[PDB]
Amino acid sequence: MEFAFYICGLIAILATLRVITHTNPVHALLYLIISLLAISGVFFSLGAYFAGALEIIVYAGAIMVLFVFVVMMLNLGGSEIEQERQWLKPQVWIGPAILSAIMLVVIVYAILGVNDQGIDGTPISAKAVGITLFGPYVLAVELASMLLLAGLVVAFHVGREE
Amino acid sequence: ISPELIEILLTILKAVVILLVVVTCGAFMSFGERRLLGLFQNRYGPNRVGWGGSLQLVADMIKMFFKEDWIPKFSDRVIFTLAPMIAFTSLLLAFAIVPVSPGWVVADLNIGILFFLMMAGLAVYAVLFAGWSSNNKYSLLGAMRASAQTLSYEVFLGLSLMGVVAQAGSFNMTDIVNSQAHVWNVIPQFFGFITFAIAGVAVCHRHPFDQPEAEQELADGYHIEYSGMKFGLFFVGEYIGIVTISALMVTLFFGGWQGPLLPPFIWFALKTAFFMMMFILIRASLPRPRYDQVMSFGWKICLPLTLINLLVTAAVILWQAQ
Amino acid sequence: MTITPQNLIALLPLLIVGLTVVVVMLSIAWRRNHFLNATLSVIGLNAALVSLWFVGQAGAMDVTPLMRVDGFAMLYTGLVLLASLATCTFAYPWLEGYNDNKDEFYLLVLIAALGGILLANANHLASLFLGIELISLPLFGLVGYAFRQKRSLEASIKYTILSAAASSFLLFGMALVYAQSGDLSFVALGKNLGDGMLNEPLLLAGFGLMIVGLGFKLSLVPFHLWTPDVYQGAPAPVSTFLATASKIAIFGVVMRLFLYAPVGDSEAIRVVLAIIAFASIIFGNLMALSQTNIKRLLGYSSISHLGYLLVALIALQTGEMSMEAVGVYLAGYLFSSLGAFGVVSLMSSPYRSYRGLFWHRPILAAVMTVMMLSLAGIPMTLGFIGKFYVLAVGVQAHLWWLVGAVVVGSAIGLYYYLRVAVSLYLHAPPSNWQYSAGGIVVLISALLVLVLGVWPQPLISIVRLAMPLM
Amino acid sequence: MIPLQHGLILAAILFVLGLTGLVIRRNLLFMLIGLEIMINASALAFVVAGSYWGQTDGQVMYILAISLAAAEASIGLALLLQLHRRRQNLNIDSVSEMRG
Amino acid sequence: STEVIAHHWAFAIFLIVAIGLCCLMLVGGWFLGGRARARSKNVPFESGRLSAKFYLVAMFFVIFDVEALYLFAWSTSIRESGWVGFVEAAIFIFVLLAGLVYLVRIGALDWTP
Amino acid sequence: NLRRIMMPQTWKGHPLRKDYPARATEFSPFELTKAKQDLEMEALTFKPEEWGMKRNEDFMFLNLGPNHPSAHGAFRIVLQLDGEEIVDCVPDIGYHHRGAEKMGERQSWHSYIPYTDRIEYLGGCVNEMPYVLAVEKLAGITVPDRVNVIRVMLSELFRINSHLLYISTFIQDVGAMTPVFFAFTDRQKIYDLVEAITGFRMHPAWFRIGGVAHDLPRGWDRLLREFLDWMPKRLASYEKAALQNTILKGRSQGVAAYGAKEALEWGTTGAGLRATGIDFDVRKARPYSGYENFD
Ligand SMILES: CCCCCCCCCCCCCCCCCC(=O)OC[C@H](COP(=O)(O)OCCN)OC(=O)CCCCCCCCCCCCCCCCC
Ligand SMILES: CCCCCCCCCCCCCCCCCCCC
Repeated sequence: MEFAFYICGLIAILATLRVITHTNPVHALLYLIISLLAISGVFFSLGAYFAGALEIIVYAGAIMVLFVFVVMMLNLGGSEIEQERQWLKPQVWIGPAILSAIMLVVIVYAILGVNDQGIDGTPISAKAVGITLFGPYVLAVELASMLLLAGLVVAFHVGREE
Repeated sequence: ISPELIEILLTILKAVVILLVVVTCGAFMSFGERRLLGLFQNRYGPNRVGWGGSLQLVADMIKMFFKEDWIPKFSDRVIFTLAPMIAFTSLLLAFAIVPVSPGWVVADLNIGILFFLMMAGLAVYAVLFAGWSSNNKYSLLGAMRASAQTLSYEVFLGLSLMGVVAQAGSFNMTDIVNSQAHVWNVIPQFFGFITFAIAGVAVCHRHPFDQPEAEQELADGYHIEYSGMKFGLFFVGEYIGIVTISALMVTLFFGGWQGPLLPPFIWFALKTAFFMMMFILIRASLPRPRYDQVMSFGWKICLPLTLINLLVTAAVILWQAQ
Repeated sequence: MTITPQNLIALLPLLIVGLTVVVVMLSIAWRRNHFLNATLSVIGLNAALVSLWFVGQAGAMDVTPLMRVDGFAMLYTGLVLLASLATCTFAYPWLEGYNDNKDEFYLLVLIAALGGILLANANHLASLFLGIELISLPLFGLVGYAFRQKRSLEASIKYTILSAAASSFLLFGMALVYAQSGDLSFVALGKNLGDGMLNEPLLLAGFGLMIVGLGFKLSLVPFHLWTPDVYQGAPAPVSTFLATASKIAIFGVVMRLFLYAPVGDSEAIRVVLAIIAFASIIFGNLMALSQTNIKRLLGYSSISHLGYLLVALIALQTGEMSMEAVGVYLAGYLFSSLGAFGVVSLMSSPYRSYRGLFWHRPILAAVMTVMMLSLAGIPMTLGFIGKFYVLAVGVQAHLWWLVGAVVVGSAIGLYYYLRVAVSLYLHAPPSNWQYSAGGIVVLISALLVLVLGVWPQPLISIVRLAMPLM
Repeated sequence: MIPLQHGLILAAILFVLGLTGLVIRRNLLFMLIGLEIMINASALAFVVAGSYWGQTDGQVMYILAISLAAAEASIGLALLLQLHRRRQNLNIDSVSEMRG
Repeated sequence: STEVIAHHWAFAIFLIVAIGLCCLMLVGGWFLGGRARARSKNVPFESGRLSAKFYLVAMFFVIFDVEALYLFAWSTSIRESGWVGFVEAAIFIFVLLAGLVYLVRIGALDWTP
Repeated sequence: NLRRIMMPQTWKGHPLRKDYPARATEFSPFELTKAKQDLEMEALTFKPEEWGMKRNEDFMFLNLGPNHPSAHGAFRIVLQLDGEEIVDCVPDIGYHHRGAEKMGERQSWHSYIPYTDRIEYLGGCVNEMPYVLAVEKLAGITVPDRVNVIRVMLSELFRINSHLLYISTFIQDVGAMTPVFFAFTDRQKIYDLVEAITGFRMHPAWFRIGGVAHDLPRGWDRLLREFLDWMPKRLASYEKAALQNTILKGRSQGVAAYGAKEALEWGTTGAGLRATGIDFDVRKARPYSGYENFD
């Protein structure tokens, strides 16, 4: 339980670090596929079976398939991306990096001063999530379907060839 | 020496035996593809390499091992090497949750068929990566067409599964195969039967949905740049996927290993092999539809059919439970 | 918790707008008719408006672990529904010149109004999150409705990226406050603490991330820079809709969150929000000194008046009439922003110079200048009653710095508002009933502003009637 | 026996890495990637917060988070497709005409 | 228990042996066999911008697959949720089918010109 | 555009002029150096302005061929694609130019018949028939009726062979792969009869000026009877298995349709013209070789 969680977290952080510091869109997309697999391994270590299963079903199975589809649309062969590599110049990235660094310091200082007795890792089955989803969270289900409908119709209206 | 370690080693040995049997019957299903097309086309097929052609598959394995393995210089190396790996391992791991016999299962997961669904997602990743990595606009458009096809059928694959999920009441394979102890699931989930059959055929790159044989004349197949053992990896992955979808179908809709008189593994093998022969019949018989027709049948027909099937299944289940 | 028939009549507006979305969608799918879809849009919004009267007959009820309906909810739901009705009425003559598909606009308006109703009724972290996102999604739908235009497309990209970032900020704070507290109900935030350790660091940090998200959502400093770009790039009915309904709905849910939470009276949160109010008023008044365009000017005005609103917010735990002041000032805000952006919309319609407007459109110039005065806090207008209420609220709780901020910002607002007002009457070198309907809407907005600036007692009584669950 | 704090920190490095991915990148595709990093980080934080208390509320809000992820990813990618179709570039600093 | 950890180790053994078998077969394919050189060997097989309907189909799949995951969560607890959950899933299905009918009737799913 | 249609643009002279050397032995042996291969591959590269494509910045350009994994020769099509719609295309032919007319200026009257055999390699005696008919018109030769019936029989046999191959290849192009095996077995039966009568399978070269090469062997009626009772049940099975399939109908019905005007102005004959309702067949309009003695 501990080994899988820590290994998946380590390769997760390494993977997303390789995503944000890469120039090839397909290579970064593959790296974040690996990262999402790692987040789902973290979820399975924590006992959230439905959450990690769903991360590989749609988060690592549907949305980024559309991402690769758009990369296939554009055929990004490195035009106006790698010819300057301006995001690797230290005068560009050092400032925002120290911004996110002091933000991370503040966030982990807030996290480290809270109670904790550990996570027992008892599995939460998909039937309990289904019971709660169509129990006290029914408005969330229907209005999230409405949200998906709104995203669908706007993406249709904008993404047209004509 | 300890009985717990003995049981662990026996379970590991059973899993390894199952995996080796699956890959060997995938290669033997390549050989059975050739032989059964020969039988169905009023011929014999390969029958001179060994007795009855049984040593032909060794010759293809030797040839594709000792053929030159070549990665194009203009192609990206890592994605080119990676795509057949995914196309093999995704459907292999999709097999990995099938209960063949009582006491003979690799992983009695609480999810199962969900893990099959995410391996199908990995399969669409495999075809997308194989298409993009070749650096060829013919393979680019061909694999885009194939990937859109398999998306348009993987959208309702899970919803066709959901009828059997509703009847079983859980996600585990053992509960699914034990809910068919009285009546086989092919009878109530007949719409689930046809929709899952169509989705499994389309998602596994099989006729009449196989893109590299859909348009050979445009020279736009995404396998066109793949040669050597990568090509054999692609076909072994496709045939292993045929075996995987057949075993999934047997354990889902046809009662799995349950049988009146024969041992359960014999019944499982017979039902799987019957569905493999059904694959041969639909490959050799069914003509290939046009691409927009495939889009229309995937979206405007099959998905509402799965939704209505799930609604009717829920109404019947709650109505019967007073 | 199960849903009773009394609970079904409590969900009357959300159900009505959902059914209207379905009906409008099926009418679009049958035949693409612009006028029929607009007619079903306004008919459904009016049906929801009458459903608020039925809910007011029904009464107040906690309906879900999520949702809660009280007079607060009916009042803000009515404000949002009036805003969306005005948006449709102004959007039809603008859409009369659009060559592309016209019928998706009303569908997006009803979806965002449904999200605004969700946010008005929200009594949960899940309800707040889903209502915010239901507001946000068709807002990028309508801002970039004319993607052929340069300005609309860049404003759409800006709002999309910035709102997605603020959404993740709010949701991360949501996860942190759930990790600290243990329940997502509004009343249990900080209820697990007492005896002086209410200021838990993880609770405060998660709450501050939600404050960052909502401060983006109400155009608060320093998340205020998106306002003029998105306001100018978007079409004028979209500018009206975003200026009124989104701000009203998210400010109502911020009222409810800071009223119900036991940690809402924290000292550090009070100081942080006081700093945000001070900076927002001062900045959003100082930006609009030298603006030649109406839309960016109204965006900075929106930043300044949202600073005034949060000034009224900061004394909700000490004073008692803070909710009444917020309701009155939001009524004045609603009528003012429909007035200004409606005159802008009828000037910019159909799709294809405020100086010297009086010599071609005299009544439009008249409604524009009275509403320009109404935004300033000039007497005989409802905006003056709004500043009077917020200044009384700030006085009774010894918020002297924020009072001086309101005074200075109102002086700067007087400068640029009456600058535009005198620019209207200088000298410079239609024929359909829907344009007349939009003009009628802006004229009743002007008459409501004038009458409620003369006799503000009925509005005060109406807002005092709508009390929340104590 | 896994501490809740460790999962919270892990989600924090993922969130701030998504923050850098939004800020320092001029390709809008990589910016949408970074937005996905933040949203996935928030979903992971909410999952581990739910699993600490042993409740399904974290999983439900995770599902809501990924529904939002799908909607807004489609939204941003439609906007990217239209921008690349009509502008022939993906540099966002070029998309800065409005100013004031 | 012993049985569950035995099944977990069997699954891990399946994972690593499948990975090693595929990688070993690719290694054997790449290692063996002599190599050739030619001029047109490294040129591609051409025998000597495309439309965004692919994106529209994929994004359609994304949205309908998220609604499908909602149905996936519902399907495992149909009996315990009672008739009320069935009714709520019925408005869910009605909204989904109304959206699909809308997409069909506007040519969004109609690929042909 | 008056460009070369059969030969590459990098060609000198005009072959059908009387002073041109017909034989490749008169020319130098075909050297294919590195530079020659480079310029020959450069000549086959298609650039839109010369061929009249006149390229919006969205039209995808597609190349099919010149290699052609099908039975009907090898050729190239250049395609302009508005998304997935073919907006303009021009065929590229001349990849199978055998120089048959200049060859006919080289061989004698008798020796030319094997060259008329391979004009269309699915006709055989059907291709031999008009050449020997025109030669007999030149020589004033009136063939006997038995010669006419033998030539009619061989022409009909090769017509059935060609139609079987066409149906098999079309069905395989749709996607059904078994009728190609069955129809090629039927072609083997036809080839058995043709081998027995003439002595070769695809190209018999059996017609002669004024008659046929040999007399019929004893027993041809047995093989003809065997094929005649073998055929119709196989044709009915062909129809019921693939031609009445609804997927094949959806693939084929309404695809590339034209009326009588478009067929007439573009010179289309055969079933392409007869599908427009224009009843024009040579065997009935202008009867030749005693085709009027058949019902
Ligand atoms: C382990 C699981 C699998 C085991 C193997 C057994 C199952 C194999 C399943 C194979 C699935 C193949 C699906 C092919 C679908 C093609 C749909 C399509 O696009 O059809 C187009 C065609 C014409 O469409 P239209 O729009 O009318 O065209 C007008 C243009 N002139 O429209 C038509 O032709 C209309 C009819 C379309 C197809 C109807 C459904 C056919 C289902 C497949 C055959 C099943 C036979 C029994 C299998 C064994 C059962 C025990
Ligand atoms: C296509 C079929 C693939 C099957 C893969 C797994 C094979 C496992 C074989 C197990 C054999 C023993 C089964 C348990 C005992 C019952 C049967 C006894 C007689 C064989």
